Amino acid sequence: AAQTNAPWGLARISSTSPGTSTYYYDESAGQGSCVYVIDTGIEASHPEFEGRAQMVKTYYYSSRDGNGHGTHCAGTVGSRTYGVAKKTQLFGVKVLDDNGSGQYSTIIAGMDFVASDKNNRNCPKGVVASLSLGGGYSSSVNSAAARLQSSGVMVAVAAGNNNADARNYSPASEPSVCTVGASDRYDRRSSFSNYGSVLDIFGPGTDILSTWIGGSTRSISGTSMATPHVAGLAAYLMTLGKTTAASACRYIADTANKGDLSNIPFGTVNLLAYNNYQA
Repeated sequence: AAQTNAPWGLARISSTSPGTSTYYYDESAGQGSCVYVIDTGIEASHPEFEGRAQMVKTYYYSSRDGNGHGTHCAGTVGSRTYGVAKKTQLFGVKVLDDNGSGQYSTIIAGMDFVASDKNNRNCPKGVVASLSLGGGYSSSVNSAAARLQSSGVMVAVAAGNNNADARNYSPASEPSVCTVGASDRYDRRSSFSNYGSVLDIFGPGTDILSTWIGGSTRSISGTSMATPHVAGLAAYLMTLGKTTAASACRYIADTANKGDLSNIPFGTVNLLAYNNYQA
């Protein structure tokens, strides 16, 4: 399948070169998979989600996304126009308030929630969790991400936006999950992207168009935007049967575009997420 005039990041993940604008992908499109977006919520009524998104949990007075961040990330996972895996099921877990903040205790509870809640959902092709969040190093936060992964969920986490080594941030620094840095449309490391040996992969993260609250759209930047590209890619590849939740990060690294990014610090992987789809 071909989506013309796609957001640059979608075109990038199906291309061996920057500078194109058509996204190519297998029509299975993540059908039968599920992606949890652990964030500020999801505006599930947005036409772009086509009834495939729902809120399943909140720790606050509402499950609605009063911020936009979670809706944007969910759109990059799975919206019809802005999403990688256009037929996946999206489940929102609101661990962040409408200012975008959350206590680590709530974030940990949300991860353990997903590890159990997947047993209440129909995801025959597999389960992914996208975590566009983080703060300073916490062994308890890392352990929660490790449990979620161990339970059979492909966990993708943002590297962080500090232009620093991600070893000092959580859950970015957890070795067993997929830690995602950000790149721009010219294949440069995004100016804010964290780096370091704990990164597994880069995805598009600068000037990413996606859904927003109020039935709208906007372009924003962050490792928060790169993470759902990888989460949606994992769901798409799991639906194709090419990998599993336990092996998808490694598979994405195996099949990535290699050595194509600029300003990658010595010791950080030079790997850009790629779907290897041959039309």
